Amino acid sequence: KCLAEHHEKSKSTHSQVGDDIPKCNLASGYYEQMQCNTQQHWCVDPESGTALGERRSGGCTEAARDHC
Repeated sequence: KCLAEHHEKSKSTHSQVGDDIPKCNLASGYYEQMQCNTQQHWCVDPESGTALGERRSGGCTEAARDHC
């Protein structure tokens, strides 16, 4: 779903931005894996969809990888 819409929009026309969308790791294809944003950046679990780490640090991948 998230990939189908995100991809369909990214391909269709010149608009392929990813910020206010349901971040879903291609690993499983669910939006309950990771949740990165332009201003925020947090992670979740497929079990239910709850947070695992904190939400406050420089950059996204930086804190996401360093400690979610």
